[PDB]
Amino acid sequence: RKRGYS
Amino acid sequence: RKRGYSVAF
Amino acid sequence: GTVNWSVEDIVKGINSNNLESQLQATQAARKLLSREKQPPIDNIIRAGLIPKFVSFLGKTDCSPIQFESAWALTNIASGTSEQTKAVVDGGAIPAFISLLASPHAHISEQAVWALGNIAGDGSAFRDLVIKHGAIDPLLALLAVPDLSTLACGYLRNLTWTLSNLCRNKNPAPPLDAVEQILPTLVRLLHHNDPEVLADSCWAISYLTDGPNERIEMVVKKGVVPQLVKLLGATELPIVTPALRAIGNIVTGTDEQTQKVIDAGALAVFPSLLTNPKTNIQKEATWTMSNITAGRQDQIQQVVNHGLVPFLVGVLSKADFKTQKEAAWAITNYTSGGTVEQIVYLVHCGIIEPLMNLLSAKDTKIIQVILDAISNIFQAAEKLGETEKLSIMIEECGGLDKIEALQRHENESVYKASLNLIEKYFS
Repeated sequence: RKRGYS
Repeated sequence: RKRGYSVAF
Repeated sequence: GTVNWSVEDIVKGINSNNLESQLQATQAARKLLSREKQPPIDNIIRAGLIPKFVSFLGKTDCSPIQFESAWALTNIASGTSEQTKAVVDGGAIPAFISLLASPHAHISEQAVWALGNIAGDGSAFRDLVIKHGAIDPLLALLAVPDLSTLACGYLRNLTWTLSNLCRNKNPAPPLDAVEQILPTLVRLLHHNDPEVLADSCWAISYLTDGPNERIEMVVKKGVVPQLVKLLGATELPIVTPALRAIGNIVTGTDEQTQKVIDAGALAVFPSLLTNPKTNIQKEATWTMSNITAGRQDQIQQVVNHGLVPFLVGVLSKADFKTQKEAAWAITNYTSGGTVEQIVYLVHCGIIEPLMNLLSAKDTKIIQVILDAISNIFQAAEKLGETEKLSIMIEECGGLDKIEALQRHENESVYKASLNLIEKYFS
C-alpha cells in the first residue's frame, strides 16, 4: 500500500 | 491436499 | 501566502539563491501536492523539482525546509510506480534514512512515511530500502521500554512502514531482514491500538504467505495464541488480517496446523462461518478446508467443536465463492477422514446441499463435489450401506444431476459421473 499525507 | 491463498482464490 | 501557487512560481522560488525563498516555494509545492483533487505530481516531476527537494533533505541547518521537502516527496512517492521511481531516481532513499535519526519527531515521522511508500511499491524497492540500511534506524525508533510513551500517529506510521518491508513476493523479503524485524513485530502485536494491531497482523499475514520454512520463522516466535485472540476481536480491520495469517499458517505442516488448534482457534469458527462479511466467511471456510486436509485427529477436533453442522450451513447457503471453499472442505474431510467421521458428515445432512451445488456453472466445483461423492461411497462400501446412500442421492434429485453430467464438456467430469452411475445407480 501507499499513502498520501493529507 | 493443502491449498494456498493464490491456489484457492 | 503559500496557498495555490503555480508550478512556474514554485520553480522560480526554488531556483533563487535565497534559502527563505526556497523554503516558501517548497511549502507552496507541499500544499499543491497535498490538495484532495488531482495534485499536479507529474507537473512537479517534469519541472525537475525532485533533485532540489532531495538536496533540501540534507539541510540540517534549516529543519523547516527538511520537513516541507520530505512531505512534498512523500506525496510524490505515494503515487504511481513511475512516480515512486522518480523519487528513488532522485537519490531520496539514503537521504530519508539519514532523516530517521533527526531530533525533530515530525521530520523523522515524515522520513518513516516516505520509506513505507517507497518499500510498498514492490519487491525491488523494498529490497533496495533494506540494502540502504533502513531496518536498524527504523527498529531503534521502537527501542523504548513501553510503546505507550510514543505518539499514536508516530507508532501507527512505524508499524505500517515495517509491514511494507514484510510485504510482496517473487521474491519474499530477505530471510535475515525478516529475522531482524520479527521481535519488534511480536511486540507490536501485543500493543493496544487497533490500527497498530491491524497493520501488525497484515505484516504477519505477508510473512506466513509462503513455504513452510517462512511459516516456521513466525510460529517459532509464539505469536499463534495472540493471533487467535485477535481473531476474536470486534474490529473488522483486525479480524481480516488475523484470519488471513491463521489461514496461511494452516497451509503449512500438520504440526504448524496443530499449533492453531492448540491455541483454541476452532472455538471462533461458529461466528466466523456465519460472519455478515462475505470475505470473512469465505476465508474462514478456506481455513477450515486446510484443517480438514490434515490428520484424522485434526478432523476429529473439527467434529468435537461442532463445526461440521457449520460446514453443512455454508454449503447450503452462502456466496458462491464460500460454497466452493465448503465443497473443498468436504472433499478434504472425506479424503482423509475415518469411516465413522464420513458417516457423521452424512448424518449432519451433507448430501442434499452437496447435490444442489452440482447445478452450478463452474467445472472446478463439479469435479470437487464428484470426488467427495466417490469418497462417501467408498466409506459406504466398507459398511455395505451403498444402497442407503444411493436412495438418499435419488430422493433429493442428485441422481438426475449426476446423469446429466455424463454429457458434460469436461473430460474428468464426464468420466467421474459415468463411473458413479455404472457402479452405484444401475
